[PDB]
Amino acid sequence: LGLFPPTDEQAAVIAAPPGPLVVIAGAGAGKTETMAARVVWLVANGFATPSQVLGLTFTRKAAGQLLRRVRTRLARLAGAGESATVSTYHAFAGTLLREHGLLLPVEPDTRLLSETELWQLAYDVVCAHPGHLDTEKTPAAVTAMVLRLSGALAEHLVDTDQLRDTHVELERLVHTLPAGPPSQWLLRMLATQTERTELVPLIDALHQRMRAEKVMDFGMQMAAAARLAARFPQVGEQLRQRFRVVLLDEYQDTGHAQRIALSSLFGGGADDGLALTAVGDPIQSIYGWRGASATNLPRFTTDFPYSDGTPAPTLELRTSWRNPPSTLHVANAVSEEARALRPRIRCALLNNVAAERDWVADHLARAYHGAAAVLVRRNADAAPMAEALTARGVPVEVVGLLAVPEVADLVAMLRLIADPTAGSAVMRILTGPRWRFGARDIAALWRRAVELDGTADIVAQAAPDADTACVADAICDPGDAERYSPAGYERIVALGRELTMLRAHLGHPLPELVAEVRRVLGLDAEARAARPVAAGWAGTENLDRFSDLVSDFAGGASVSALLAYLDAAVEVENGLAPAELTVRVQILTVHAAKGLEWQVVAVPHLSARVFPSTTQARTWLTDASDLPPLLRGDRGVPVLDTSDIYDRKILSDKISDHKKSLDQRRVDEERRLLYVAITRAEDTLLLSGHHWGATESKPRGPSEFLCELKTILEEEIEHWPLRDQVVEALWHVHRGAQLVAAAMGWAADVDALLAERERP
Amino acid sequence: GVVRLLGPGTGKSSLLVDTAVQHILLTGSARLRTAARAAITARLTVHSYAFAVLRLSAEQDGIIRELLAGDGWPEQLWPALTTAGFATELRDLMARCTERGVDPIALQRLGRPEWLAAGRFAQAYEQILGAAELVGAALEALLLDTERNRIKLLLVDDAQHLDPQAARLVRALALTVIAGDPDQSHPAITLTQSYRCAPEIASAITGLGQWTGNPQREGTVTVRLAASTHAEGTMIADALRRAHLVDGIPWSQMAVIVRSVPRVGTALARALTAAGVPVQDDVPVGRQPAAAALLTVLDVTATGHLDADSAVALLTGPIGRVDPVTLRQLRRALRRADGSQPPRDFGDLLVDAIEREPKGLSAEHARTLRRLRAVLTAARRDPRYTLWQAWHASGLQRRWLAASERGGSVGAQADRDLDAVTTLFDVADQYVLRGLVDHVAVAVLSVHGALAGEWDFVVIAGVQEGLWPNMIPRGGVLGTQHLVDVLLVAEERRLLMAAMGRARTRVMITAVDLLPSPFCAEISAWATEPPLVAPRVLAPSALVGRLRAVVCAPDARACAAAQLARLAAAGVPGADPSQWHAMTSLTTEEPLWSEPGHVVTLSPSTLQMLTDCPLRWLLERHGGDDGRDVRSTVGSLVHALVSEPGKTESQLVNELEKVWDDLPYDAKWYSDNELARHRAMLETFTRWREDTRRQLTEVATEIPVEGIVVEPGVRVRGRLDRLERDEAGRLVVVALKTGKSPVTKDDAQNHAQLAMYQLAVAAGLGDEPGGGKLVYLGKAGATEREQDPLTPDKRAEWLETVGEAAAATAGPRFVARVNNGCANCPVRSSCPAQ
DNA sequence: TTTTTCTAATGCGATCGCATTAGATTTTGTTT
Ligand SMILES: Nc1ncnc2c1ncn2[C@@H]1O[C@H](COP(=O)(O)OP(=O)(O)NP(=O)(O)O)[C@@H](O)[C@H]1O
Ligand code: SF4
Repeated sequence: LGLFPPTDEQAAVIAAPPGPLVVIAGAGAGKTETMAARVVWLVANGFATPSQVLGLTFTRKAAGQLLRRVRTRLARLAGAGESATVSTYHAFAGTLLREHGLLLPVEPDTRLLSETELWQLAYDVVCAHPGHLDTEKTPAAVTAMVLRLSGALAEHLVDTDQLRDTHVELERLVHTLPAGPPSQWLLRMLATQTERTELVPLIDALHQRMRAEKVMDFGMQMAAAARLAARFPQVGEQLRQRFRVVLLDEYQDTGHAQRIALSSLFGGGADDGLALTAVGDPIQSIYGWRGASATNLPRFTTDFPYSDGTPAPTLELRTSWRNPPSTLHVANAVSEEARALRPRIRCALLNNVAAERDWVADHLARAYHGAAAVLVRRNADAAPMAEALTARGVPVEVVGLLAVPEVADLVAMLRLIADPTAGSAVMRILTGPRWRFGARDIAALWRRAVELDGTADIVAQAAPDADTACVADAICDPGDAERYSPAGYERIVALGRELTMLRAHLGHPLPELVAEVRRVLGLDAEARAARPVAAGWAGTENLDRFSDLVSDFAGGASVSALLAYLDAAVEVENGLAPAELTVRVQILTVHAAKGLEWQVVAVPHLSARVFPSTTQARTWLTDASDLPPLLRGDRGVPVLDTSDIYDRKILSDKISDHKKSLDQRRVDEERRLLYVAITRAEDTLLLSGHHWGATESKPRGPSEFLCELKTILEEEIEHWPLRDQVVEALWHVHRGAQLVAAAMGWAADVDALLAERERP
Repeated sequence: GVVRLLGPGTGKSSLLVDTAVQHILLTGSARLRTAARAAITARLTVHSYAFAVLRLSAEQDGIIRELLAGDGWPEQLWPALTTAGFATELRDLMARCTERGVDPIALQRLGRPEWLAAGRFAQAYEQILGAAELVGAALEALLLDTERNRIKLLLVDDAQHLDPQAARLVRALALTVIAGDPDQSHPAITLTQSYRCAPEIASAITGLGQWTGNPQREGTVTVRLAASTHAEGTMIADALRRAHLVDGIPWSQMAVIVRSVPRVGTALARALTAAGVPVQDDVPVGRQPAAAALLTVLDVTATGHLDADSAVALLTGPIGRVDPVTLRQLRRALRRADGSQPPRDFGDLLVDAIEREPKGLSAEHARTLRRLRAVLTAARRDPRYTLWQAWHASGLQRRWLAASERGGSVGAQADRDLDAVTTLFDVADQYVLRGLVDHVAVAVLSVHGALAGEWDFVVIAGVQEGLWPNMIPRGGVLGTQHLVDVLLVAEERRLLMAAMGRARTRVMITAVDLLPSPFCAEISAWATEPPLVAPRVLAPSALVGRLRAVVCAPDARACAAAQLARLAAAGVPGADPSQWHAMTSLTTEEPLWSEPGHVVTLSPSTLQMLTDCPLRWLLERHGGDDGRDVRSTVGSLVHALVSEPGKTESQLVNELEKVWDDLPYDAKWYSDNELARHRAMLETFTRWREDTRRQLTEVATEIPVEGIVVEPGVRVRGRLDRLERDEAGRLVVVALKTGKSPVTKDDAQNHAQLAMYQLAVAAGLGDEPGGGKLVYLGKAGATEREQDPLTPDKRAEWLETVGEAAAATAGPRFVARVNNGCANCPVRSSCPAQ
């Protein structure tokens, strides 16, 4: 009745009877086309209304694209014979805590703390802890262990008292045992485990201040929502009386707090008349460090039973639509030994990083200019591989608000006003495109600033009232006009009279000052003149959304705040807002490409110790904030037994072999990043890997991957003292300004804007 | 008798005044009755009526909270009782039964064990009035033979929204016009003449119903979808700006009707003041900065003397206002008179200038101390006899009254000053000195406040699917909404009908595409394209940006340059090419020196820096550096203690513990772990010096170096840490460092600091190259990196490195290399290499 | 004028402790 015929493999997911059901949706098989064709079949054949439907996803982008295929296929269901509710996982628990929030007594007025303002609140419970921490580290380095245990105790539901007795029955197996041959390194293992129990009373003063202020986290939401469903069995009773068909998408990324919340509510053996469908594959489970549950695909079927002991059914649904063959024979051999999907390459190895980027800038510029996306694991790595492809002539879209050169000239110049001791935001102003100072006039302000300026006296400086000979009081008192040039004295006086006016608007309300500095600067007119004509009128998207964050914050001191808040956002958040474009070659990373497709895909740097990222990897016995697997949930993550050791040659052999199982398991999370990169292709595929790196004295070869893919493609282009190149830059408009100077439906606007300007 | 006259605008409250004159009143709002007599005294409520019949909120809120703390609840709610979010769900259960007249016993008949406990709590609250049970008590009090005979005409005028307990205070007095309007929640009179709606607008409303229009109106209905939340907020500020300026309907004839003003209407009024369109417009009184300027003078007077931290807040406030760069001119000119060599604080010096008279040096900074003396003499020589006396003795308030006249920045700033200053005077008279301090345009609005407006032009913003039909459920613990109906999409559709009824000229319905609701598509069939991603504006800082975008590009150029010519002739900052940013010139482009007998002065700690990046040298020196960096001034306190020649091991440790308290650490658990880390960094020195006293011999400690290494001829200036003397007559060089991480041995002999000290030992200021050590206090013993004695060949290989680099500081256009130190540099954001 | 990271390896030598240091210092969403 208006669509395509469904596949014979899709005619079992669509016509499956009500009851719990699993769909192992493979790579590129389109689990959204074959999901809106079950909401329709569970409406047109009875069994529901279109208001008893619930759809849950992780991201909000994959939620808005599920309304647009439920609502479409239901308007064409009403053409031949109430709207469905789709929402994310973390917004389904904010709903569940505004209704039933007072049973387990959490307030309904509870604000949600931001990543930046959460760091602001735990830094002050570490800097105000009366005690003796005795930790080699610093504040602002032990408050990033508080925020990583308390974000991992409220994710496995541990309740902070099981963690106090873990260091025992391992600190006695080192001392009370005898040798068979304390070893000075196994004590260093034991040093980190007596460090958690020294910062347990730190993270418990964090929870007692997040309840005297009634604020929560995003991981604190699913902690309270998980407990409420299990404790009170009346919450799930009034939700199976409202929603009678529930959808769960990308369920392989579901953590452990989102698992016993959705299994007590929706059918842990509750009501067999409910049609419940959870999808996702076990083989694109690429996160593992963020939601981290290695379960939920094996432990679903015994978890959502038929309420009479019989476990659920499981459906294959494996087909590839946006994928050609000869790129499946690789991806079936990558994921071999870890039902293979069936359908409906140019390997290389250079010996220079800077020259292997020329090899991928050949194919990405020869097939473009003859008539695509580059998947790089590290974002920092992505930036260099955009100049080697700009010179070839291909347009580039590589995908920080506080680093945008119109916002960053408004963060500074708001900092010269407040404190005239930040000198690094005076050289941003004096050397910028407005008032270009030369080298001889910068070095003559500093001579003015000095002429204006024992153990008991060295500590007298570095006081909060110390006089330090800053530059910015040689602007407001430049002296005698014979040290500067006649062109450079006329700008210091002008700069001085601009800051004397803007410093009187300083006790004024705070979003009325960020919109006042921005008018005195040339912003919002120089931000649009640097935009091409093909864009339209759009020039000030990411400068307006700065000021929709100053006024949200100030609901403000402008010196104590917004300078502590913006600078804590640079490190902790690395930019408050990215700012979207109108929306070329996309040089996005490998995690941002989950769910997309292109034509030519280049995976450039498959060297050793780069793609696998073996380096900078730590486990629970070499750092504090890493939650040992005795009490970790879903304990995959094999735990050492500790009970079969009576000799020191046994103990340090258990530890040195359990430290390999917890790192073999992180090489297995890499092969799932090949598979979520290889299958994003739809056409030819570009695999490569350099040999000489960039900053070594000894080369790193190919990884275990590129040495395997040469054996896959053969069972294939034969492309099989580093450098001292040092980049350095010395420190139209002239065509256009001829026309405006020589001159002296746009014309009706100018005649309208002058009707207000020439009329008091 | 009793008559009734049951559409929008059709002449109902106008007809009720004609009956109220031709024979010679009840409105329901304290604002609606203001204009209701404006039509009666030009021709010639309920909750204020039942008060006089019963004569002839936070105080209420605390009473439920106290009795919940002391207290037949079903024992599942026992954790929730001590909260303050249970005293609002319980407060609104007793309010939705008072509007419907339910006894506390009458709720106990409804039981469901949860309602029985509220049925017992309610009759316990009677035994211990309000503005809700005022009508419900006058009905229970009811004199009616004297009351009903006193009235000749009854005019209720508004019965579409009127509670049933208020429906029987009128029907008890049931002359008696019962006007109403039965849609937008006895002989009958209907009306059809709209009288306040175009026939294009009236057909849009009654199309949604599945009354005619004014034929003299000219109307249009349109629906415009945007593509982003930013573009949706700009085409509204476009449309309110096209209409006033091109067409010409004035302000206070336009309104932006939103469903709920926190979710949309607060973020939209910010994106609409920026485009020049006025908004008619909350905050506490204690947080008002101009109010607490003079309340501090009360706070000081009630304690007899002014503190340190409470006296700087007067200089940073509106009484005597200093910018942040004249504190730094006061503080240098107050430490020059009281010139102790360890100088005082700034709080302790500020009191000694207000109290007495500083007469060492004062020219313009004495005037800013008189206006703090004269206020703090009027605070010494009813409290409001001194409030105005302190107000008037200052030079304050004669400023803004000569400044609220002009000014667009200070003009609204001066008006919010006195409107917050006067609102603190009236809080003082309502108290009747220690107790007064201890106790202290376009109308954007919601649909329920948009029922008393004329409003030619109407914009209904935010008609999207998330919030105009509220699927936001309202279940709860007590179950109020299940009780309110036993005792919705079609309901919210009336609000979109009752919003478009207020528009006579035009209607604009705006959404985004974040989806369109299923109401906007139901407007399209009665109304008169892709979504917009880049919208046109009419701001004068918006044309001048687009015209400059086409005139500097890879026909229209001749059109645009004529328009920029007439913009620049009258004003419009940004149109003249003397004001562009890419058309400015450098000031000098002249070198730092000339006259080739000039001799530069290096320094051995900034000589590796100057061979590493020369732009880094020019902007760390010559200003530009983040600040104090306390890890420096602890690592220089150690160089002072070690440098003394006559102290033992216990002599040094006691002189560090006495001075350590004046070091600005937060986290006082870290100020103790950094002292014990720096006690052991003095043990590690004397453990090392006595271990190598047999090998070396001290000559002098902390020697100034100043000579001529080469003769442009360079000049070497520095302070050698500790110079030694080897057993073969040589002279090794020790540079004591206090870091943790030592430099590698491959980099320990190319070290540009030690290779200038021993180059300064040769050729005067001895005369043997000697050697070089690098002692790392911190991390057997303290690790040391060594450098060889110099050759007559490696000297010339190093003497050409000093002389070639020292000429790179002369000329303009410095190099900017990308080094290993880019991650730790202050000057990074102005780097051309980044 | 002179100053300021830390881990986990990778080699040493009298297994394992002491030492140097050469490679880096990842990826990143989730309410109103
Ligand atoms: N014959 C008339 N002469 C003058 N004005 C008229 C006439 N008929 C209607 N109007 C206008 O129509 C409006 C009457 O408003 P009214 O009927 O009181 O509003 P409503 O929509 O019924 N709401 P409410 O007043 O609260 O009951 C006024 O603006 C009148 O000026
Ligand atoms: S970023 Fe590079 S060029 Fe800029 S100051 Fe630092 S080292 Fe010099």
